[PDB]
Amino acid sequence: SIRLADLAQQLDAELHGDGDIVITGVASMQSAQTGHITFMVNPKYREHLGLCQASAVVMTQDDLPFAKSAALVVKNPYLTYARMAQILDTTPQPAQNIAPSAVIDATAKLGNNVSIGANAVIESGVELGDNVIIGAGCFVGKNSKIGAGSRLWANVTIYHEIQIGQNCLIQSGTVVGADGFGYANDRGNWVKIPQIGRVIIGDRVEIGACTTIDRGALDDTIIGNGVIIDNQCQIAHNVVIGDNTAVAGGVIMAGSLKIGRYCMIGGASVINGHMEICDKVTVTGMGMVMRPITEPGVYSSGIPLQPNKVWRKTAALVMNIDDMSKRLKSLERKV
Amino acid sequence: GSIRLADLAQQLDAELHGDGDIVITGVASMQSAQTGHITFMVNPKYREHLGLCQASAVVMTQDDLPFAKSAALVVKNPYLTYARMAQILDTTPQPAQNIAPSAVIDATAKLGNNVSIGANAVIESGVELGDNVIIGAGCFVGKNSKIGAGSRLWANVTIYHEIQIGQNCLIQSGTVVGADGFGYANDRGNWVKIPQIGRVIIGDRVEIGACTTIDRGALDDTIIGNGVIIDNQCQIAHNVVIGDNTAVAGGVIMAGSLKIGRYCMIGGASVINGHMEICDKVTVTGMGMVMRPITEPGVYSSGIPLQPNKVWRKTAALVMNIDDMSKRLKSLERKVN
Amino acid sequence: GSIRLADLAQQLDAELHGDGDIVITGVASMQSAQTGHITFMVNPKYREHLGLCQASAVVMTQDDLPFAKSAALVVKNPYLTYARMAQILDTTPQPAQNIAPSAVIDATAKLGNNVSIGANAVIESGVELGDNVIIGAGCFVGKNSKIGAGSRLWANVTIYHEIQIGQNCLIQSGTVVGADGFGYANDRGNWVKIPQIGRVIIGDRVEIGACTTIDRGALDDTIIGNGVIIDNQCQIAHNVVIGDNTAVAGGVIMAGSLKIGRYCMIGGASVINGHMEICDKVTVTGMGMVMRPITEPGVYSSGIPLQPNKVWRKTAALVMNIDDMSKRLKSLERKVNQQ
Ligand SMILES: CCc1ccc(CNC(=O)CN2C(=O)[C@H]3CCCCN3c3ccc(C(=O)N4CCCC4)cc32)cc1
Ligand SMILES: CC1(C)CC(=O)c2c(nc3nn(-c4ccccc4)c(O)c3c2-c2cccs2)C1
Ligand SMILES: CC1(C)CC(=O)c2c(nc3nn(-c4ccccc4)c(O)c3c2-c2cccs2)C1
Ligand SMILES: [Mg+2]
Ligand SMILES: [Mg+2]
Repeated sequence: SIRLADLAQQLDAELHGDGDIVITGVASMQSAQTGHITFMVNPKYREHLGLCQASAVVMTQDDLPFAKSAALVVKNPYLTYARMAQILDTTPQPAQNIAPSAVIDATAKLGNNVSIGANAVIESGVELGDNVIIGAGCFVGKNSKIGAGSRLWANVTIYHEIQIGQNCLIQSGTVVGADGFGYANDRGNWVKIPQIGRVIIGDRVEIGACTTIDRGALDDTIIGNGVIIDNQCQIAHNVVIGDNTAVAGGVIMAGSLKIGRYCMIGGASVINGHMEICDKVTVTGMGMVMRPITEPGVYSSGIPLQPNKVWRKTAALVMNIDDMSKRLKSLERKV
Repeated sequence: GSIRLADLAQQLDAELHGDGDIVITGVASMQSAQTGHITFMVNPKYREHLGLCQASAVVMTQDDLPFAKSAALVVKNPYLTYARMAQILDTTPQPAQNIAPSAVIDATAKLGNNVSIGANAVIESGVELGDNVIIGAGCFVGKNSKIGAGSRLWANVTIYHEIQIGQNCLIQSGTVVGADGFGYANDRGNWVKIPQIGRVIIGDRVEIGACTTIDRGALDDTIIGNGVIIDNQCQIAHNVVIGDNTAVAGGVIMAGSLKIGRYCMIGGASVINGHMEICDKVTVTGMGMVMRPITEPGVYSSGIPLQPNKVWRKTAALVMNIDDMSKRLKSLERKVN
Repeated sequence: GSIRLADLAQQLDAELHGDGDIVITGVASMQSAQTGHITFMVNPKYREHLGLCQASAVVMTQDDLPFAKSAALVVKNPYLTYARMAQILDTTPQPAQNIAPSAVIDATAKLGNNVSIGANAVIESGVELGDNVIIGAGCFVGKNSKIGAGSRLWANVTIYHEIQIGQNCLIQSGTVVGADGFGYANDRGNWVKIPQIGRVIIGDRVEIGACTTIDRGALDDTIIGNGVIIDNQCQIAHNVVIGDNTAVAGGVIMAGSLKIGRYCMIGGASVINGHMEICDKVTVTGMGMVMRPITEPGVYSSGIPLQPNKVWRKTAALVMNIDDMSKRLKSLERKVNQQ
């Protein structure tokens, strides 16, 4: 709980209203009650701010006339919302102190104020930086290193020789460092190629739940600083992802793809390997990426939904489009 | 547990034709059935095949009965009766029995009657587990979460904090409920985390497959209606709402703030955009590319299916250049007219 | 782990050119290799670059040998020799060693010789673990399941009940074998669960990646043949049958009751519908949308690739209206036919 004046100061916002108001938490505009701070970005909500029951509303200067409550004026309400939600965050920590049921190899090196949850398993040679938090049921494999401030939720699996930077966050069920999909072929028989590269994860990386990031075959899979990766993603061996790139849920990336900085990969896209995508590329959802991308911009693929009766005709005509093409050429020749 | 055929027929509301004293030990497919097994016939083309089935009894319709070569249970709906008798004769174990000494249970957790918790499961402060709840081995249930009576988690399920799960739910292994939604503000190209302080509310009789992820809401909640069934490896983003009785097949990806109505059917591997609505009674066939809201009930589809690679090469190239084909068509129309 | 180059050459059946007494300590890429490392060359474009490689030895072909600037192992197939030498020099640790005191093992479980069970793993009643089986930390192995000799599970793998796994398999973390198939009946508008009482049978030498799910069958079994390799995030539905030596790349979804033959290659993110068969020696390229049976071997493909968004918008609009284009083409043909 925090006085509105003090909150406004920490957000570098201009206060319009009683600075003595006590703010206890953040809420959506439709759910906000007395004690809550909320925000608005869409001008459509201006007309009904009189129905919002928040104690304060983060808004722009052009919104201030429509205010029906204390208001904090800022240039970017959504970014200010991110910041105030962090000040008023209620999320608990994955663990506190070291649980007696945790199994920690005696050669593990632990920094100051490391927390390890119940039944977590820490292997030999592991290094955990200051303030690292390991959730219940996690596994951290041999000689892996987790930088200061990084946090793993429950039931995360980190394999051996993995490097994670500072202030990272990994959600439950994620697996970092499994074998890449590497095999030779000896007369129809698959021959396993041991995958003895690593994963290097930079600083301030956030990884979602049930995402898999494979280790490299010889050299490393590399995740840049500030990257965010959603749930159910697959990052194959020797993929390199540049700083501040965002990957939405269910994206599948094949081996040895290189993605630049500040990219945005829409959910359920499929990115083929041994190719590069330059900085500042957006791929919209379900994008089928087969070729390198060398110019920044927005790229898309796929034929959208239709009523089933219509789709049947659309698909049949497309599958026979070579015959249409030939008939068009014949007609041009005749005319 | 074995049961007399007459007693089984009674519990199934079926007309017994044959020896009610036969002892049934389990359910089997028609081709696999042996003595002591009960099976079922849904396809009347197998009528001439019943003499090759070695089951002790067969569920069938009244029209099938003249063709029987075994004791028969006559019902209106053999498939539904099979579902029911397989529940009566189910061999599936429970995820746990009693409370394992290796489980780690906070002193403030509130356990109802007849709760079972498997080895090395971890139960946080404030958790409430209703009567007859079963938590499998290695699960994690986070702070203040509530799981209603009769619900069951298989092994290695993760439930985060402040999650509400209804009665008689079933969650398969590897599933994660309540992780942070994909919420970040952009500050000059750097991502700023938005804490996700909403929850997940799961209704009654919900079934969730393995390695599915259901994220908590940003402020308000992600909501799963009653009777919903969700298959393996689906992604349900923050603040998605799924209406009662909707079925979501395997591998479906949903973006944030999608609302799906009641009684929908979402085919496997579909991809659904966020911040929009799908009305009641919508079916999307598999691999559907759902970009826009769906405002009318019925069946919807997308995608260009497989061809021989040599053929696909031409199809893909021609579609990619379809604007040029369109212009050539227009030009030829003008030249002819 | 270190080995004399001469001894390594013998084990690889390679012709040594250079000092057999060199001590090799590991494998590395050409770019990263240092003293004590062995590397390999598959692309003759790097011949002019070998003076920059600081490996102690390089695996190459006879045609490469005049370009060597180091000890060389000459072979017919550098890529396969690389696979074999990486196994000889593998640094990958085991998922576990010995039986962890924190493991929870039912009294009726049967263990063979030299079994290792990692910390906090849970082994149910009736489970059978063969000789040299390794179960990683945090695994669950359900009632009456059987894991054959030499098979290994990494950490946090879940095996349900009545599952059978053969010899020398390897399963990566987060994978779930034997969950309920997606089976339900309909009672006047309510879903009714169909208990899934079939099993999963996994053959010998199967490798399964991470966070893959393989559901048990409804009555009869889900079957994975010998030598099959399956990547991460795959979904194998109830009653799927996969034939020997087939490869399934990452993120593939297979619907119920699909049968896939032998020596198939299923590209990443493909979607294969059910109640149908794919014959032997079929390749489906990435993101393939498989709606019909495949009865002839060969390569099959689907999907319209990426374009710039403004171009895509026009492509998509024209395709969605292709029925009107077809009607206009037929009308024009009639006019040109003088009808
Ligand atoms: C890195 C984050 C990010 C990358 C790219 C974009 C570009 N915007 C889109 O691609 C919008 N979009 C669609 O048009 C259609 C395409 C056909 C399939 C269904 N559908 C989509 C499915 C999932 C997502 C998705 O993952 N999102 C949307 C909210 C945030 C994540 C988006 C979409 C936006 C955001
Ligand atoms: C719920 C039910 C008892 C009935 C049902 O309708 C259904 C079922 N199983 C499915 N598997 N797949 C699937 C899975 C993987 C890849 C491709 C497809 C579907 O699309 C499925 C559907 C649906 C069809 C159309 C909309 S939902 C079982
Ligand atoms: C099994 C093998 C040793 C050889 C192989 O054939 C193969 C391999 N790795 C792959 N990754 N992806 C992939 C992954 C993610 C997104 C898109 C594509 C494929 O499609 C892959 C394929 C195949 C190509 C065509 C059919 S299978 C390695
Ligand atoms: Mg997918
Ligand atoms: Mg323990």
